[PDB]
Amino acid sequence: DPAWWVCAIAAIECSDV
Amino acid sequence: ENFQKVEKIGEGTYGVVYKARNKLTGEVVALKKIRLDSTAIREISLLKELNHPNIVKLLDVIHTENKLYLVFEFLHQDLKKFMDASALTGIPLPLIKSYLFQLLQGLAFCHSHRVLHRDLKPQNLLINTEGAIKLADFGLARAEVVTLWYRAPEILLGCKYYSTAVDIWSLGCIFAEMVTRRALFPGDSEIDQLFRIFRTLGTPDEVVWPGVTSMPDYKPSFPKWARQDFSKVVPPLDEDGRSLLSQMLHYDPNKRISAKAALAHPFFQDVTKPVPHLRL
Ligand SMILES: *CC(=O)Nc1ccc(NC(=O)C*)cc1
Ligand SMILES: [N]
Repeated sequence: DPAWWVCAIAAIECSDV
Repeated sequence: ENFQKVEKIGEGTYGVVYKARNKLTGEVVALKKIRLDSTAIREISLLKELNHPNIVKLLDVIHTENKLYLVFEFLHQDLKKFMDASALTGIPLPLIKSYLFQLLQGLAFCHSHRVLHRDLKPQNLLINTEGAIKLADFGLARAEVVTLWYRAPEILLGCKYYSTAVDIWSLGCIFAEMVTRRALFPGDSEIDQLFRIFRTLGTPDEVVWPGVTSMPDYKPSFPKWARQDFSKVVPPLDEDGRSLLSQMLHYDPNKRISAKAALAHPFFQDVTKPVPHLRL
C-alpha cells in the first residue's frame, strides 16, 4: 500500500487553484 | 476521506511548507511544494540514500505535472528563526558548540560520499526539541540573493571547481553569526560580498592563496586591505573557538580545514548535547 500522506498531496493539489 | 489534517506552515524562497497529520495514527510529516517551469530530481533524490542523524530524513520526491513535492520528517524550527528568537540573550555557547559539532558530523558524512550542499545557510538547518540540528534542502537550487552572505570566495571569483571546502566556509560564517548575533559578511552584491571578505580577512594575494590571481573574476584593481584581528571580529569567542573559525575561513580551499579534522579540534573536547534553552 502507498503511504498515508499520498492523500495529503492529493488534497494540496486539489486546493491549489 | 478527510482523515488527515493539512495546514500551510508558511515561508517562500523555493516553496510552501505544509504540516500533515494522520488523525487515526497521529503520524506527522512535512511537505514542501515547489513549482517548476529533470536535473533537479536527480540531485534532490540522492538525499533519500544519505541516512545520517544530522541530515533531514527525506521520505520521497514526487514530480507531478509541473510541481515537485518533497516529503520529509517534521522538525519544529529552523536555525535562522531560533537565532532571531535568541537575539536578545544569545544562544548559550554549549548549544552553539553542540550545533556546530553536529553540523560538522553531517558534512563529514556528506563529504565522505563526495556530496556537497553548496548553498548552506541558517534557513537550511532544522532543529528539534531534543537538541539535534540537521542539514536540509540539498539540491533545491537546481529546480542567489539570499545565499550570498555564506558563499566561499572561490565561488565569488568565478572558480569552476567546487570542493568540499565551500561547505566549510559557509558553516564558518554561520558559526560566527551564532556567536555575534550578526551576519559576518552581509554583502548586497557579488563584489560587495568579496570586498566585505577582503576588509576582514585581508585582500588575498598569491602568497596566501596560490592561483588566486588567475581566477576568472579576479581583478588586480581590487583594493588592498590588511587582515583584521579575529578578536575584534567574533568577540567574545574564546581562543580555541577563534582558532577553529580561522581555519574554517582560510582563503585557499586546500588549506581550509576538513569536516573530519574540525571534529578533533580542542574547541570541541568539552562538547555535550544540551536541549534548546528556548521552547523551540
Ligand atoms: C487517499 C485520499 O484521501 N486522497 C484524496 C483525494 C482527493 C482529495 N480531495 C480533492 O480532490 C478535492 C483528498 C484526498
Ligand atoms: N489557485
